[PDB]
Amino acid sequence: GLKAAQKTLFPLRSIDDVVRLFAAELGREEPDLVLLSLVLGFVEHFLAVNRVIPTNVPELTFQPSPAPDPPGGLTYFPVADLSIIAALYARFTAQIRGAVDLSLYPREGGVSSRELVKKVSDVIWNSLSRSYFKDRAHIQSLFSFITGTKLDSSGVAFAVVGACQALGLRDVHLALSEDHAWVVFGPNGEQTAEVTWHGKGNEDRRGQTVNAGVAERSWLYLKGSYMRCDRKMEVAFMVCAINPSIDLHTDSLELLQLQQKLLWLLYDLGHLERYPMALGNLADLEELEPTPGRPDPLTLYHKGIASAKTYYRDEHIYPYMYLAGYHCRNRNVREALQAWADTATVIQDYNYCREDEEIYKEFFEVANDVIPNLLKEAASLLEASALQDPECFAHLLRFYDGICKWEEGSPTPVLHVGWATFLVQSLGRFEGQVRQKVRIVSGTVAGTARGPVLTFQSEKMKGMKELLVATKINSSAIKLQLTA
Amino acid sequence: RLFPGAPPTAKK
Repeated sequence: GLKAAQKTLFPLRSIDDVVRLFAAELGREEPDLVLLSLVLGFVEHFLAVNRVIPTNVPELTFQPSPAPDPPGGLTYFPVADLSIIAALYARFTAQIRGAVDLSLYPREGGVSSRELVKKVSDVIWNSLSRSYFKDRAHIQSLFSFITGTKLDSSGVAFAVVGACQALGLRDVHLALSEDHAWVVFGPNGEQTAEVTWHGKGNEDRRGQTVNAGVAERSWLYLKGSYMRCDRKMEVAFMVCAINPSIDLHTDSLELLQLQQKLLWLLYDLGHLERYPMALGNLADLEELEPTPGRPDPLTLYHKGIASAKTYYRDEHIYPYMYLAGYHCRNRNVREALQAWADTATVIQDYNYCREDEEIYKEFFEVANDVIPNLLKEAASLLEASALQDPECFAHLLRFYDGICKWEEGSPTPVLHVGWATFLVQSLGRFEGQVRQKVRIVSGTVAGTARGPVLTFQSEKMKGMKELLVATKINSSAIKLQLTA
Repeated sequence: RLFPGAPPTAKK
């Protein structure tokens, strides 16, 4: 069951009570992923999923507390009894140990066999409802798995890792790219296995190694530069997986505070160190309700970016989109365009393919909708500035440069006539005066001995560096140049 | 966007 050192922290009657359980558990050698998820799923349940308080359950109670700001009010918190949580912990533990016989598998000196890993995978896989939409909120925790039998894509891989911990396996860890999750194991942890589906269509890639996706240079596996989690990072994941969202437009104030505090907790113990996405997540949270005494969002986005550069060969994309998004919100045109340019710079070394849909859509919305709506806006301030800055126009070409370089060597075409119309319209938003102060040099002298400058890496963009910097924009020719 | 820690879509 639960060790007595865990039990004494119960019951939790507030957010602060929960943070304590998390600090306590993070100081152990083997943080209890199962215990922690169950608490998170339990508290998310009554704060996001069923905010209506039950009236005929003598077991479940709620804790009254002083309202946050002027509005209201008494905020009620779902008190997590020990008996409730212990029963859930117990049922999960039973399920697994029941279904698998560690006798049929000899652990070779702290080494879990691959047949063992597939087995634990199946146990989870075969345990989940056939009947549900996998694309909704509040089905990430083990609370969800044990209660309703529903788990979203990434949640399955977390479930498989928590289940291995329940069996005392300690070499099976969570592998984590930016839009997919799987498992790493073996001695020194260079064995991998798919354990969940990905995307809209459920193509089960499970049982397979990951080598194929690393090889195809797809953004899903990050050229082999994905995160290999330790127990402490798996706790950070959980905290990120917290979903404060009640409605499409409404969010739970306590679930936001909880995720915020838990992220700070992690930050301080140096656990966000290697987790760019957690850093940006935390940054976004700070922008909404800054806690006094702490660093700026902008600081944090850069830590995230720093982390990506140090630990993952600057091969990640979200840390920039986090930043870009920030500026795009505070209407900082130049910093937006720069950060988007940096994003494309990272993507240029990838190939595009079917399963990279999540990121394709992001470049598409940025290129076709978010940049145009943002230029058009500034087209109206100087009419009563950035539309008069060659750095921004250069930031923009660097953007379409990275995207053209993406398309290169890729199975499916990235560009089509739909991208062209808005490239044409975005350029046109700049004065010939301005477009011309930018010089597209090839590189004068390679190496070193003892307006602004821009150099293209893609054939398309350099093939037409003349039409871009012209005075009439040849709409028709620029369009023919983006296809091949 | 459901992947934990993923950033908000830049659009609307």
